[PDB]
Formats: sequence, structure tokens, C-alpha cells
Amino acid sequence: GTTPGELRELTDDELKDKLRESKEELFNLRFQMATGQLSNNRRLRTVRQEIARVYTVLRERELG
RNA sequence: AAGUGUUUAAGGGCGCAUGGUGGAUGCCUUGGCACUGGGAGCCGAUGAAGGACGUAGGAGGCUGCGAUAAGCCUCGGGG
Repeated sequence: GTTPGELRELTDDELKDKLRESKEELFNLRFQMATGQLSNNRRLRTVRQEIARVYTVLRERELG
């Protein structure tokens, strides 16, 4: 539910809010992984690339 | 009565058999060498060449990539 089309539909403020949410989620995932209580360790990569997508869409909007 | 007389192997040699070590030989190849015909003949302050440190769920090397970190977006090809 984080496809580039959806991200581009979202607004700049909404994109930054989803950006911060994904950063909080990545922080939580890192902490669970370090404590040994993250079953789906691919969540880290999924959230990292979701952050990458949010940056990419924001920078695309900044450029034009 | 005198004389004659094979008979041992601590070890060694030679040879044969049978092994070990070693990595020659033969047959190869993932790699090189010399060229041929084309492309491009420059990259860099829009920060180059080259790197240090990082980066995957897990340690390191090589590879890729830079805190968007074996990756992000768009457009194509393929299934």
C-alpha cells in the first residue's frame, strides 16, 4: 500500500507525514530486530525502500 | 687316526612385488598474449580519476550502491 502512484497522489505535507511515519516504523523495526523480536526481517527493507520512494517523489516534485 | 664339509645376517646390496610422499606427464580450462574490424576518443568546481567509511536479517572479502546506501523513480524489453 505504498506504491509510487499512491505516493504521487499524496500531497507534499502528506508525503512528509508518511515520511516521518515510515522513519518511526523503521526505528521500531531496528529496535525489534536488535532485541531479536522481529519475525519478518524483510520489513526493514520494505520500509527503507518506502522511505526512498517518498524522498524520490518529493524530489521529483521539487524538480518538476 | 688327519682331512673334507653345507649350515647364521646385527646390518647392507641387487632385483621383483606392493605401498606412501610428491606433483611431473597426458588431456583440459575460469585466465592470458598478439592482432583484425568497428564505436568512442576525453572526464572534472553540476566536484573528476581514484579512494576512506558505510550499506543486506545475520561475520568478512569481492561486486553493487551511498544515510533514498546489493538500492529509489520514469520509460522500454522479457515472461
